[PDB]
Amino acid sequence: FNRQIPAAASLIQTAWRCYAAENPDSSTWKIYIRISQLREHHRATIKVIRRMQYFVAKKKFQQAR
Amino acid sequence: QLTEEQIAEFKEAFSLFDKDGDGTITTKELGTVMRSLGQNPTEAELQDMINEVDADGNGTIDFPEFLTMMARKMDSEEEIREAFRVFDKDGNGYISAAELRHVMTNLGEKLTDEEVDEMIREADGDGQVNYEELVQMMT
Ligand SMILES: [Ca+2]
Ligand SMILES: [Ca+2]
Repeated sequence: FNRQIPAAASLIQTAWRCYAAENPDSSTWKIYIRISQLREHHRATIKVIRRMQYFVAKKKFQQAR
Repeated sequence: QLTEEQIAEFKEAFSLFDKDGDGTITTKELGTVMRSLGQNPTEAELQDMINEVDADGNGTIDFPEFLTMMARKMDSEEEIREAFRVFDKDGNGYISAAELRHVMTNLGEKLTDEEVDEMIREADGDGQVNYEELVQMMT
């Protein structure tokens, strides 16, 4: 029932999480529970993963439309 | 703009994904990194992520494909602005901070309250979130 409500939510979430990651002190970094300390090698791969998820959420939004 | 330092940074980021050194990122290697960070993705998620970057249909990601992905910017502001319209009920250009928090923390990726706080706290004055300001900040 309106397959865009989830797709539009995820595009906003992934776009904001991708934008908030450029700030190393944003609250978006506090969600990685299983990591005791967030070293520099974690933030490099997290930036990449969040960019990929934004691209997926970008395509899924256009597909529902 | 053909940045130079970014290549040195990107090649390092590509190395953390390509444990082989065969110049190729596969879904197994993508899931290995995600699982190391406490994430539990599915094969559909992993290949959706690789299909999005695999420009030549190889099924994998080489460094120049990674570099094109990282060099992208954000156009894409119309799609994001259209995404907010799904949750703009009055059509005025505002989402309620209570509505945004409810939709963002419960649907899709599920942000945290403090994550949504940064959204509302960037937004303006009384709980009426101007999403056009948000579309602007990320672009
Ligand atoms: Ca490899
Ligand atoms: Ca490829």
